[PDB]
Amino acid sequence: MSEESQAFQRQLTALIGYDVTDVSNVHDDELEFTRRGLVTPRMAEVASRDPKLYAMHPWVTSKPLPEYLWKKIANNCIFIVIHRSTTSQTIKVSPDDTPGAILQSFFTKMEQDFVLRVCGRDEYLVGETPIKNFQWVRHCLKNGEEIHVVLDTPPDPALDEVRKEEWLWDCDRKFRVKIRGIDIPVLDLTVFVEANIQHGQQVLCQRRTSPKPFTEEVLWNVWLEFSIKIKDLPKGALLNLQIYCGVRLLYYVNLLLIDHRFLLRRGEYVLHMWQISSFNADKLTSATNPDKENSMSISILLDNHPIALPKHQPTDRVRAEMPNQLRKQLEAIIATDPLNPLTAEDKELLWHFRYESLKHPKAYPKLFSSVKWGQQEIVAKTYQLLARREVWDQSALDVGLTMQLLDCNFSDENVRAIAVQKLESLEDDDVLHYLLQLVQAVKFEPYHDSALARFLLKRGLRNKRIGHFLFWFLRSEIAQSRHYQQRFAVILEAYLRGCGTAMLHDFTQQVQVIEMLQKVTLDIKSLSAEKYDVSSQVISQLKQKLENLQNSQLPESFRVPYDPGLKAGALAIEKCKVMASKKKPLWLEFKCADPTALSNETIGIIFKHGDDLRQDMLILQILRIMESIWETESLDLCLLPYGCISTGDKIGMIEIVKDATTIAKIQQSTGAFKDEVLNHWLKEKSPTEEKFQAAVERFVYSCAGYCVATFVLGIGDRHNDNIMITETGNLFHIDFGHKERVPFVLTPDFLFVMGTSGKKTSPHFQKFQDICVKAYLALRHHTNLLIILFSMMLMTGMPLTSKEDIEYIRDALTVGKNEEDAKKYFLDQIEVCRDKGWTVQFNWFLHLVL
Ligand SMILES: O=C(Nc1ccncc1)Nc1ccc(-c2nc(N3CCOCC3)c3cnn(C4CCN(C(=O)c5cccnc5)CC4)c3n2)cc1
Repeated sequence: MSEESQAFQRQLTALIGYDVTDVSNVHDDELEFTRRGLVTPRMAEVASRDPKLYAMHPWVTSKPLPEYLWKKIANNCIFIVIHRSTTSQTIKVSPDDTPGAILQSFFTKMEQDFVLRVCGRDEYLVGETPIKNFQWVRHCLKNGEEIHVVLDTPPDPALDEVRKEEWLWDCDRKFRVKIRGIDIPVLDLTVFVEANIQHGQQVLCQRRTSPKPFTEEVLWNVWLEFSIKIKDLPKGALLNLQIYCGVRLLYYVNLLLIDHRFLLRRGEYVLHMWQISSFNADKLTSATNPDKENSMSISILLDNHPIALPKHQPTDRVRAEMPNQLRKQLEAIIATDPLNPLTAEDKELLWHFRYESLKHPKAYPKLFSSVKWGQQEIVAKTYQLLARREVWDQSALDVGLTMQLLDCNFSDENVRAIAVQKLESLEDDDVLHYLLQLVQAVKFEPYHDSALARFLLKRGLRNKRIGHFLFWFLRSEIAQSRHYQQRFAVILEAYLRGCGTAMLHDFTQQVQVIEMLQKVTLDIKSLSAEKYDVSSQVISQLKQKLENLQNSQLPESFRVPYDPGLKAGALAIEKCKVMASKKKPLWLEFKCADPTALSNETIGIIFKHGDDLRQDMLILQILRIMESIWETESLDLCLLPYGCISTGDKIGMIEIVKDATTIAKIQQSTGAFKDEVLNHWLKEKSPTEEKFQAAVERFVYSCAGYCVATFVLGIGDRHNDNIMITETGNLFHIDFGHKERVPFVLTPDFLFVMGTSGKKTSPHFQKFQDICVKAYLALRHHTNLLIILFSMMLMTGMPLTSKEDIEYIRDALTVGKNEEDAKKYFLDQIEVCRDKGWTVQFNWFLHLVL
């Protein structure tokens, strides 16, 4: 009974990597209160989700086929191949044809319960969408391939079954907190404590303490009194205790003043605080350190029969005209970039004229940053403002903006909630583009249960794909983030309890696999020095240990975390080789458990341990965004954002791109380089000089995409050790752990392929200057969306600290200039790489000296 639940919770705890029943690290029931809250939205979505479509999770889009995918048209005819057993029959189809409409034309060209499954994958060509609007199809086209499909039985919705779940204002006293003392084990200095009252990163009030000698224990007993009445404390307000050294910041911890029940905080607390190895998302956490045996502590008293916060209640339609030169200043402000700080006057002006600012949704981020949140009366005037959301509600979703209201500068439930309301109108296609961000954006939420959380949860349970990646993006944080694992765990359990028995069995297999393969790598790296190269007594112990796990542990087949349609199966021991890198990665390879697989190409995975893979993920998920932004302007820069998921602490997986070789291995075929080796290698891997020319094309595109991209994200200056290229001309970076500086890697060996030397030009290189600016300006259009993604990436991924760090992308997009001053700028930079050729490429080699 409650024994088939303690084996289930035993199941769920394993899948998660955190025991959501553990209270060994909390001073209230917010995490639990939240486990309980989320039951409804789960159950609503499980309740409402359609069984057939959920099982087939058709991956479609409601976008317009780009100009370029039309030029592969073939006179309004797309050919689709079907296979029942050994059979197969091409079939002309219209792009606007549906799936149903196509079994109709097929049954009569050659008992209604057959769905077109894709050959080799668990991807389904079903439902009421033009087949031109399926992503699997738009893919085969982009890549010039052959839409293979096998007619067979619709998968059973009974497998997606789910187990039924068993389960005032007006106190004028200035607010005080008594700092009793600090206590730490192994600590000769001087040290005080700083008590900030925070709200979305701004300090409402701050009162420090008397410095004192740095011993293992330090008392004070002070009553600390702040300037701020207890009526003006805003819901979400943080009491933030920090501890400085003499000067430098060394410890922090945080406590919500208003709890989840709206009650204020009364009482005695002993808070375990986080140590520091400037803005960072771990500085905002309400979580306390769980390593109570080593971490600094702190004790404090909240005197405060209990005082509680009232949920505002809706209640001035008078209108006056606005001078010209004021509305000039308003509209000027509202136009500026997110990263533009507001002067106190810009603020008084924005707030003063708040009803005219409400008309431009683009002024919402700047305006809700103009609120004295330390002022009970202001704050309400604000609630009454968000009640007049006629224009917001009607506004076309703008994601740059929505995001902005979910970053660290906004900590007010009502604001954030309107951003989320806008997220609702996103088709699942777009949710996947931004899911990682909108999972990271949960770090800036003040309370565990939030509307953002309930949105990730709805959307994830409604579509299986999103589901899958929601699992791994969450499991990735829970495992390497002590500041947020407890919050994310409550959420992931929430999702798991509604995804179906079908996917539990699947995540159970992916995790076990990853669980073993973690093991092998560790064992294997502990035999080779960060110095040592690759031993053959090692190559014997690898194929020893895989031969082993293959001959027992690894299940017949598991789904591929970075690409879940694909089922991998049996190991290709022969191909599996530890790689040369100092951090000793595992080049792996599997056959595809799917009998209907067209090719024999294997599934190629690179288990790495030694570094945090979450920084690769963020960078990639942005490039995938840049592409979709090059699709809305009919542009395709052939990027290769390889799959790369993080699975646990400092270890994850990467996708191996078939038949691709670095630049460096191309050159070393005493650090010199030669130009012709580019082409020589291309022509050698182009059977015909026809395919050779297709290849030189990718190279112009790909090379150009990756130079714009890399320039923007400030990661252009790489070493050819870290650039690669497929046999078919496609160029792309790897390893994102990122004297004379180069804006990006455009070394003379590329130019050569473009057919140029020293200071010349050619039919390709003029093209390449052509495409680049098309691609650059295209981004400049979406400046705001990119700044806010960049900013949020630093704060939730690159321990980022500096506000000047972001003032970068500002300049790199060169804001507030016309499409000319820019196109120059860029093409100026294209040139700087010419005036430098290899000098820097050479230095990444000579570096091994300094
Ligand atoms: O680290 C990180 N993240 C990180 C996060 C946080 N903080 C630090 C680092 N992420 C990462 C690192 C490396 C790779 C990668 N992905 C490959 N793919 C095979 C083809 O589909 C694409 C992937 C290959 C193929 N080869 N490699 C290298 C092996 C080691 N290398 C050499 O031994 C070497 C040296 C000199 C000249 N040639 C080779 C250099 C070449 C690859 N590395 C991928 C991801």
